[PDB]
Parts: sequence; structure tokens; C-alpha cells
Amino acid sequence: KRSRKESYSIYVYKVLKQVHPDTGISSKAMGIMNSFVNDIFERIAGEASRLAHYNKRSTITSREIQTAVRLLLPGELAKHAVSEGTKAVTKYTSAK
Amino acid sequence: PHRYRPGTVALREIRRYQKSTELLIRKLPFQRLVREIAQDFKTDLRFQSSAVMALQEACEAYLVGLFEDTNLCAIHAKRVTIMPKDIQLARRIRGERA
Amino acid sequence: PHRYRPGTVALREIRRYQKSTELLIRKLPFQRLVREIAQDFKTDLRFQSSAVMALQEACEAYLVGLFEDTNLCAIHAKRVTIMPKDIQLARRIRGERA
Amino acid sequence: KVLRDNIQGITKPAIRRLARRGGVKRISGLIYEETRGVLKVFLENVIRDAVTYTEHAKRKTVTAMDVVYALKRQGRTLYGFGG
Amino acid sequence: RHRKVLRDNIQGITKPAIRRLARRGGVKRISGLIYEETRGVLKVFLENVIRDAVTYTEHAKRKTVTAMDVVYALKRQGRTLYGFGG
Amino acid sequence: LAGNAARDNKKTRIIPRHLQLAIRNDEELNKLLGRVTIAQGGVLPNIQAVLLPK
DNA sequence: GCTTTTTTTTTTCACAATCCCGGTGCCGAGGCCGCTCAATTGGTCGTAGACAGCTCTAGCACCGCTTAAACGCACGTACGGAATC
DNA sequence: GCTTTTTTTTTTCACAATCCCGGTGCCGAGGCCGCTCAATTGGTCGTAGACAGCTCTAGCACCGCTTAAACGCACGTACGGATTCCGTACGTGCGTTTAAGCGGTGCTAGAGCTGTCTACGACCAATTGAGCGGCCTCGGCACCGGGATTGTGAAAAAAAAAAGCTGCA
Ligand SMILES: [Ca+2]
Ligand SMILES: [Ca+2]
Ligand SMILES: [Ca+2]
Ligand SMILES: [Ca+2]
Ligand SMILES: [Ca+2]
Repeated sequence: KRSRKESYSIYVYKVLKQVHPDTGISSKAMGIMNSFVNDIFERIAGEASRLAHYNKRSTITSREIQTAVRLLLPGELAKHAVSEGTKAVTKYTSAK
Repeated sequence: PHRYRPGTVALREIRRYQKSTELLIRKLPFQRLVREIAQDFKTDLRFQSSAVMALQEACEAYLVGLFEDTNLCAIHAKRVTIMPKDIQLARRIRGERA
Repeated sequence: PHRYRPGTVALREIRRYQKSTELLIRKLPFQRLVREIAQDFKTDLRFQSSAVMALQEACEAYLVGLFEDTNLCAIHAKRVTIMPKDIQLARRIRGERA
Repeated sequence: KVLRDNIQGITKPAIRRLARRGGVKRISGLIYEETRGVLKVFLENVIRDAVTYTEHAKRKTVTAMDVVYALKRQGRTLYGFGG
Repeated sequence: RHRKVLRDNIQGITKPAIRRLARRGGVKRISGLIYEETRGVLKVFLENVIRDAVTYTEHAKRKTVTAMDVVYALKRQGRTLYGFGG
Repeated sequence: LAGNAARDNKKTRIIPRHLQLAIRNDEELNKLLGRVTIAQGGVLPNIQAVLLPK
């Protein structure tokens, strides 16, 4: 019993061990990281939802995400954010 | 020779323009400025005329209202002349500016 | 007989609290306020513990932030002491009160 | 005295400490009431919305989410309580 | 394509016009240093508003910024504008 | 409210300015349309006290 | 407590600016028309959620200690702001 | 140049705060356990949207005259800001008082979870009228000129406040 409430935590931990494999993290800190991921996910999806909606299109595609990201993140961060979202899709396409 | 006291015409201008709603920037200078800035982001762009008018409506309003905030900021420091630092405080408290 | 001059503990207290993260309002009084105010919208309300702490993080955060902006207005009026008219101006400019 | 105006429970010492953390040095006497005013309007606004959430969800227990959702609406997005 | 590169049009925003806007804002007396400072502000407004409109254009593949591009862009900056569609 | 400001301005049809005056002079409507800009609307007659003559 | 000026107040015209009307003319508010495509009708099927019943979570009340914090009061320094230039 | 004051500067001493040593013990990050549902899959079907081709809107350029606005300079007033200076509202630091905080026990409201059943919403196709675009008109309203009214400002002259000037006591 006790509900079953999902969260991005196991992934926040996985990324942490990529960037700093010996540093850990508190529950309040991991609660802020989960608040952070959900916040921006809703930001980027909402701006995609509207993009798509303004252009009479039914599908959010990776292109909507990339236009939403130019709109939401500041210059130098958008740049890496595109660079990584492009590269991840290319790599995914490449595999199968 | 008749001569109006400094402030008496400013005060008239103040009433003249508050009563009205027509745009206060010269429409072509502004249009040239839209186009100039837009080049930075993409070349050989056309603008709908309504898009340019929508931009001069949104601009004038933004400044006209910043000038309100700015005037309070002058008066808050027992002055009557709005100064650069006034705008800058207005914008820093608005959070437009670090 | 050791006596620190006005404002010299202030600065200690600033440095001190800016270094720290802990709620500054006493938790029980705060909570008794949250129930007092909640009544005016619905009777016999229960709160999760974390609901009150979510309310108290949010409050202090706002207050701290407002004080920064207040200080700035007070310094803008070539003063060192914040006063209501500083708060009220920073709120006028935040668009919080008309 | 000591009677049912819980707002006064917000002590001068605690108001001083906030404005410290906010880089304030010298604090007018009139301010601790101004602050008290402002704090209440803040809570009124947030709590009205949070309980509006509560009544919609058909519950008697105000959740931390209800507050989170309220604070988002008020533009005061809060991290680390369920965001 | 038949001449279009632009000049230095920020001085087009004349001292008369900045003075008139200050007047609408109920400002009585204006320092020397306002006018240049104002143009900076105005520029930074326009740069931000057009970048975003220009994005909405580039997405819909157009080469023509619509009023809706500017409208959608303005709502994004929390500067919602009434009377040009949407 | 627009139409009252229309009538008070001595005109038959409502224009932006009437709407604006009607929105800004009405406490609640102005709150609801607080971050909203009405094109060709202008501002309410407001001159700060201390800016006036003695 | 004066005598002698500056400061502040008052009254008298001159002049500009804004205000209000009717006259005039242009164009877009208003509205009618005819055709369209989206709202409506009447039907079917599937499931979202209302509902009763039960589980056990966590919110509340209470109590009794130990301080740390709030409190009130004495004292004076550095501040706000009035006044001048 | 000298001496005599304020002010400024330097030097010395007091005290918080940090960091280095020595330590202990609690509590939750972390990670393993054991079950479960949400991600994955290949299949099938329908239509979103890429594309290419077609129409024709409306956006861009260019001109030349008219005149409103911007421009730049002369002129002086009221503003900004520096300085001074006075009264006290604040900050500091004591001792006394207060209730928050903590840890704990005991009760139950109510949050939430499970299974059942059907009222209500999706979806469909056929039907038709509400609302679209088009297009025509005539009355509101923008613009003008002329006459009435309001308010400003200078100049002349008063009322008063304040300043500089007295002897006395
Ligand atoms: Ca008609
Ligand atoms: Ca150690
Ligand atoms: Ca005083
Ligand atoms: Ca129940
Ligand atoms: Ca029509």
C-alpha cells in the first residue's frame, strides 16, 4: 500500500553520478530538483502546445520542442539545449 | 513680451497628451527602427503593416507606463526632474534588469 | 564598558542571516496566523504539516525580497532607514497595489 | 491582553531578522505594522486560492500541493514541496 | 533584391517624441541624460519583442512577420495586447 | 461602463478610449485586465499633487 | 520696543489658450443578401466517475520539562530633514 | 610667525567570528528486496501535413510637393544639491519574563483506496439554419472657423513679516 507517486529522482541521481560520482544529495535538495524538472517540462510542452496550435498543426514534433526552447531559455543556454536535443535525436534516429 | 513660467507649458503638454491616444512617435522613423533591429535576427523579412502598428502600440505603452513608475521614483527622492537612476530603479524593482 | 556604535551589530546581523537559510518567523505563531486567516474562507479546516511550511517558506521569501526592494528605495531617497513609504513605492512599482 | 490577533504573533524580532536577510540596516518603528499589514494580504491571497483548491477536491485537509498550485497562480512558484 | 539594408534609425526617436511620452506619463521636468537612456531601454524592448515574433515567423516558415507573430510574442513577455487579433 | 464613458464624452459609438476609461476607472475590471494593454486607449487624466503650482 | 526694509499678499488689466457651437463632407458602421459549412438532431456504445464500504495515515490534543527568544527599560549616537545658500 | 582649536589621522586594545585541533551519536541517504504496472512490441488503419502548383493580396519602392515638426541657439528662472544644524527616533545591551520547542502518548477524522454499476459524453451521419463574406448607404463624426470663457502673469501697490538698530536695567 501507500499510494505509488512517481518522480524524476532516480534520473536526477543518475545524472549526478555522471557529473560528480562521489557527491550525494539531501531529500529537500532532490525535492527541488524534482520541482525544477516538472516546472520546465510544463514550460516547454505548453509553448509547443501553443506553437502547434497557432499553426493549425495536430502533432507536437521535435521541431516544436526546439522552437519552444529558443523561446524559453536564455541565449547561451538555449544554444547548448538545442545542440543536445538535436544530437540526442540524431543518435536515436541513427540507432533504429 | 509675454513669457510662460517654467513648468506651466510642461503641465499643459501633460494635460494635452493624457486626454489623447494618438501615437507619439513619428510612424516611419519607428518603422525603420523595427526593420533595422529585425535584420539582426533574420534578413529579407516583410512585416504586415498591422504587425508594425501592433509593435508601436506595445512600445509607446511600455515606455509611457515606465515614465509613470520613473516619475514616482523622482518624487520619492524629493525631486521633480526624472533622472537616469530613476528609470534604473523602476526597472530594477520591476525586475526587467539585474 | 564595551559599546558598539549604532548599526555595527546590524551589519553583523545582516552578514549572519544572509549566510543562513533557516526560517526567521517562529513556526507556531506563524501556524496560528495560518489557521486564523484560513477560517475567514472555511471552517474546521485541517492542514498537512508541510502545507504550513510551504506557506512559511513562501511568506518569508516574499518579505525578504520586498525588503531588498524597500532598502533600494530608501537608499534612492538618500536615506539609510527604510520606512513605510519605501515598502509602498516598491509595491506600487511591483504592480502589487494600485 | 494576549488575545486572538495572531498577526501580532509576528514579533518585531522576527520582522527585524527578515529585513536583515534582506540587507536592511536601520528600521523605522512604523515598519513592523506596515510589514504586518503586507504579510496578511500575502497570506489571504495565497490561502484563499489554496482552499479554493481544497473545496474543489472535496476535502477538509489543505494539502501542500493546494499551496504550491496557489503560489504558481500568484506567480510565486515554489520548489521542493511537490512542484 | 532592389536595395533594403538599414541605417542608424535610433536617433529617429527624437527628443520631442521621448518628451511627449514622458508627458503622457505625467512627467513635468526631464534631465538631459534621459533621452539616450530611454533609447537604450526602447531598443532592448524592441530587440526582445521582435526576436520572439521573428521566431514565431521562422517556425511557420513565413518570410513575413504577421501582427499575430507580434501578439503571440507580446503575451509571452507578459505584455498582452488587445485589438490586433487573437 | 464603456457606453456610459461613450455617452459622457458626447458620442454615439464606443471607441478604444471609452473602453480604457471604463476599465481603468472600475476597480475590479482594472485588476482583471492589469497586465493587458488596450490599443489606441491612452491613460487616465492623472497629475501628481506636488507637480502642480503653489 | 523701533525704524527701515525685504518678504509676502493683493488688485488691475492684457493676452494667450482652451472651450463650445454650427457647418461641411467623407467614409465606415450598420445591415441586408445569398450561400456555406458548422451546429443540431437522433441515434449507438463504452467507460469515467459517483458511490458505499473499509483501511490506516497522519493530523490534533495534551502534557511537562528546558531553554532560547521576546520583552521592557536606560541611555545616547547617528540619523532624518528642516533651513539656507 | 605663534599660539590655539577643531578636525583628521594614526595606534592600540577589545571582541566577535573562523578554523585548527581533539571528540561522539543520531538519523536518513542509500541501496537492497520483492512485487507490479507502465513501457515495449509488431501489427493494422486513417489521416496530417509535405509537397507542388496555383491565385492574387498586400507589401515594398519610388516620386514631388506641402507644411508640420524638429532643430539649434539665446535667455533666465527655479530646480538640485551641498552645507549646516538641531531634536530625537532609533540601536545597543542589560535583566526579567515568556512560550516555543521538543519528545512523548492517545484518539479518530478523514484521506484515499477498491469494486461495482450506469448516466453521460464521444462519435456518427444526415439535416438545415446561423453566421460567414460581400456589398451598398447615409449619418456620425472629424475638421474648421469664429466667438465666448477661462486662466496666467506682469506690474503697481498694499499688508505684514522680518531684519537691523536702539538704549536701558
Ligand atoms: Ca447608418
Ligand atoms: Ca572533526
Ligand atoms: Ca526630528
Ligand atoms: Ca470518504
Ligand atoms: Ca458584414
